Amino acid sequence: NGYENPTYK
Amino acid sequence: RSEATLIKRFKGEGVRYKAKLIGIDEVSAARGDKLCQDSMMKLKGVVAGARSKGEHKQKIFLTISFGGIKIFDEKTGALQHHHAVHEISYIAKDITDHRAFGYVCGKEGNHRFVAIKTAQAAEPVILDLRDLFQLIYELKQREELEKKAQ
Ligand SMILES: O=P(O)(O)O[C@@H]1[C@H](O)[C@H](O)[C@@H](OP(=O)(O)O)[C@H](OP(=O)(O)O)[C@H]1O
Repeated sequence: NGYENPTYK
Repeated sequence: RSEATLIKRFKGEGVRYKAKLIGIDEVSAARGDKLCQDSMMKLKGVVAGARSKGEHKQKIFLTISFGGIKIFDEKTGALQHHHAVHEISYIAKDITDHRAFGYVCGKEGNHRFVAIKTAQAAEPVILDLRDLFQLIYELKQREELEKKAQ
């Protein structure tokens, strides 16, 4: 699966 | 995975990876598997059609570090793309291809999906990215609880 970046923004 | 060893691993130039640039595409969301699964196929297809004209993907090498993701042209060594960690929102591998992955760059309303074909498996790159993101989050919390506990 994919992984989103917790520090995005 | 010791925070200390992991910090040494991404320090400075960080890890290097030989790969080819499949392409860059403008997308609408900052995340989502299907959306980021579709865009990969669209780019590979553009590439596939180009093979008939003797086209070839640009050979590159990329680095994973505290500077985020950087793409350097293999031939001239020139830095062509520098995507800071805070600008990266989603990481996604390619299910039907173990040697390709992508990620979305950009601020709200101006996203881009970058597709890469790695020389070796894309697994180690996705992993490094994962750890680097988590690391930065942790160091950011701790180094905030401290400044706020001043
Ligand atoms: O053997 P053929 O029929 O020439 O086809 C090549 C083969 O599929 C290589 O694996 C591929 O490199 P990657 O695996 O890194 O894509 C290369 O792409 P390129 O021409 O874009 O380098 C193709 O041209």
